[PDB]
Amino acid sequence: EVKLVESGGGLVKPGGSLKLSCAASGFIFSNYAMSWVRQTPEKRLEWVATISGGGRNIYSLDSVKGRFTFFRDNARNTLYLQMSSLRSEDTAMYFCSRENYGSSFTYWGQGTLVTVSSAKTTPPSVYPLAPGSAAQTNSMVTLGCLVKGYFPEPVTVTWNSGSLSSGVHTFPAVLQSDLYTLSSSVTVPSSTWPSETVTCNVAHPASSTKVDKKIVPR
Amino acid sequence: EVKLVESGGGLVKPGGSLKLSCAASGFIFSNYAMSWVRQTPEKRLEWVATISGGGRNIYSLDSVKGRFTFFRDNARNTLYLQMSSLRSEDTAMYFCSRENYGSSFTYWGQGTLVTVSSAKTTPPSVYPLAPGSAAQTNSMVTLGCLVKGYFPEPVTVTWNSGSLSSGVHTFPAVLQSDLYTLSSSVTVPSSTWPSETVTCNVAHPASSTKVDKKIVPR
Amino acid sequence: DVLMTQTPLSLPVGLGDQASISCRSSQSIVHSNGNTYLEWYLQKPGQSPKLLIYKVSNRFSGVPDRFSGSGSGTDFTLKISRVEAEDLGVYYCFQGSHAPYTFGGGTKLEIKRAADAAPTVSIFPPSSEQLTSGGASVVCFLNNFYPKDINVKWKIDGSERQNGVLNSWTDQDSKDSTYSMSSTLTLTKDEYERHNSYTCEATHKTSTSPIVKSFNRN
Amino acid sequence: DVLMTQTPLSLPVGLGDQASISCRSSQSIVHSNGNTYLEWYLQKPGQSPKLLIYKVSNRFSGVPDRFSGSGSGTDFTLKISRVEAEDLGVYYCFQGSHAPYTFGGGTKLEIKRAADAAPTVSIFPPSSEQLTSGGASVVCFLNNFYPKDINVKWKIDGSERQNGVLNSWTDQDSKDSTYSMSSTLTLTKDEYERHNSYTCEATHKTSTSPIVKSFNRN
Amino acid sequence: FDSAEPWTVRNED
Amino acid sequence: FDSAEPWTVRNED
Ligand SMILES: [Cl-]
Ligand SMILES: [Cl-]
Ligand SMILES: [Mg+2]
Repeated sequence: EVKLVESGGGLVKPGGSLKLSCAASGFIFSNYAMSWVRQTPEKRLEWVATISGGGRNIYSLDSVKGRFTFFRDNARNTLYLQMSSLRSEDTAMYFCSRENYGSSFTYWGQGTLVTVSSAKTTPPSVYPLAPGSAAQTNSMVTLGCLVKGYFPEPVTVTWNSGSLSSGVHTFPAVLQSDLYTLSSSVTVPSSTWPSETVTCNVAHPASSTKVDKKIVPR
Repeated sequence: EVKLVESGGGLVKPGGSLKLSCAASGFIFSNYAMSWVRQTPEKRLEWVATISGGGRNIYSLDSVKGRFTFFRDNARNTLYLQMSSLRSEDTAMYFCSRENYGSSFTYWGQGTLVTVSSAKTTPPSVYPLAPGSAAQTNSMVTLGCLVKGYFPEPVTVTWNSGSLSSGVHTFPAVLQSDLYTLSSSVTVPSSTWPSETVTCNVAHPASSTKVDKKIVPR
Repeated sequence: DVLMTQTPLSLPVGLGDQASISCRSSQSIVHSNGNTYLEWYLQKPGQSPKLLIYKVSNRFSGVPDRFSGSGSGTDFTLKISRVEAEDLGVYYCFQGSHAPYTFGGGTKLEIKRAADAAPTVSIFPPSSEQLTSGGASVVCFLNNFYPKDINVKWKIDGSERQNGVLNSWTDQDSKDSTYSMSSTLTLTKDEYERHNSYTCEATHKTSTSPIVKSFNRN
Repeated sequence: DVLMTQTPLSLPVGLGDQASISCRSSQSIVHSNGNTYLEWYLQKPGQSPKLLIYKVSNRFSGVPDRFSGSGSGTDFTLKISRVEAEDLGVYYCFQGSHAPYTFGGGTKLEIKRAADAAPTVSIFPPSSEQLTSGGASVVCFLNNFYPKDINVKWKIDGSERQNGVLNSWTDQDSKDSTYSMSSTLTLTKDEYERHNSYTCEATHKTSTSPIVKSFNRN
Repeated sequence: FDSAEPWTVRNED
Repeated sequence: FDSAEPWTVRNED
């Protein structure tokens, strides 16, 4: 019922600008103050600002004054975060959140990711992971995909277009020299591969990249 | 740790044959009895058989005797169900399950779907669902896609290759005259569409079909 | 054979309240070795069944102590103390004492949501793609409502349409306490083009006036 | 500004057992209206934070009674009377009394699994496609193990290699009390072809000798 | 007391 | 008692 959905996150160079939005539904928007809270790469939570129901009273971090501006459009059930003079320290997942009687952050959205960096947007290269040649007595076989050399986050990974979901481990991306690398493994019955195809589907919206990679025996 | 993965399910004609497999890992396979249990389209659970650790003692439903046979390969960590003379009453999700001290069905697999029917395999038509006339002040917009006229089950649906998950409702299929139809809705901020791309990804493994439909304004 | 009679068929409970589910065997289910292999299983939406309780009253490892089983003779009972949203699903009793082993018919546990919610209603015209193929489906989503009781009708140029309608339904899950449904009206293209206005009309406890969504073919 | 000091940083607890998480503010956090806006949040893996407790001791609606809050002045405690798998995640205290509002550093709740699990280890050679492009990544998955303590090394022709290694880690989730790990070794193609054997070697509590998986470039 | 404190319902009991 | 009952560990206490 109550729903909050943030948008507008993306990669920006230090010094740059970005406008974030937060769409609300399922309640009378202007009856409630709204907050921005961010989560840093180290996973610390940081309150950023709180703005009143009517939109004219605002508390905010001193370190964002003159850089971030907060306002709402009550006619359109939307909350805004206008960012400028962006810094590395502003890199974070940005959440919007609705107050309630007695509590500060009662309802949260799913967040939108802001990356402040000089590093260049780069699409991933996606490679299959298949076993060399060992234990063929195993009832299971583990396959995988390597999603290498992209920037910024995030990427999504699915297997057989979502048909395959149970035996999956997708690992968090690791950053090295301005590029991310990520892997995902899937385990299937050994009697079903290669007789039944296994494909990882990788998407990297920031570069408009989509790759489907079939896992083939060596 | 303990993992059980069934496979082999599919569409078969009445009177036909099908072999199911169940791969086990994470325990000493031959130390445990295994069962087959099936779930009917009416969602009722039905025990089918239990076979001993060593594979030479079997209990089974009288109504499958002379039709189904049960065996295991302990050197390959695999359990089998050989079906023959299949009936409509056999249409069900088949689960394999391992016993433990005190309990019959301690660990379950994901299931594999067996459909017994004369009806022909049929790929879906995928149609985009875009609004005709908005409400300009809505912070949210709802889109969808209609997945119509396929057989057999199942179908999976994702949105933007899994990037969108929070605002999705995917509905159970409805069977009309030997074809299934399903729909899925996604709700996104109105400021992000059509300015940004929304696509439903639809998979129908039985007909080896995989399709993407971009939702475009009318 | 032993018949297992489960009641109630469904059970709406508030969060924090108690649930009690009954199972009656048609005869004694004491195993030859003197134990009673009466078990309880829970199937959460979209998942395989999982073991909760074995030999009448024994909790399987990892099962919260909110779940308890009791009984003797032919009467057995599963109790959930202080129900949580994660408890949603269908509960099944099972006797493994006398072959053929049999399951009760199941009890669906539902949450009595603390607050009501009006559906979000969206109507969608046929896609040009479908119209090309000679068909015309009009789709209506009615999302995130509580309570469950809802009345949906299709009108074409003001007249109730009784033929060509298929409906689908999702129940609650641990993440979402509300219901949703989808309704599709399918006509021929010729039929579709002979009328002007298409209407999805919903009646729900949250208002004495119906929620009406329409579009004009134009 | 008010600092919030949260202890412990992580907390291993068996299912069904109790847990206390402590929070200390660097000064009084009584708001000017006389209330104390001390809140507790839980962030489950891959989800947004959610509200548990507000004004020191009040459970938000829908939150299980297993969670309780106490404290006064500068000293506060979250108690969980009995831990369930679904409780996995990072817990944060927060003060909303004095701007700038501030969060504690978090406490990661982890399940102390009743039984250990050896890692399933798999090693993967570079794909011919990556080689053609001039690179050579070697990947090792170490899946579904417990406890979390594990040593992983790469050997090339028997010599440990340190350079060009990236490691990624997943913690527990509600459906899984084990951990998994991925390691990727990247060389140039030419360097890859100067060596014969590539080895992923893991040391874990479950075995007295290292788990060794290898392939030969041959 | 701050007349410009942003909370609209939070501080109300 | 059935010597051919298939349960291998279930019936053991
Ligand atoms: Cl105001
Ligand atoms: Cl045997
Ligand atoms: Mg203390």
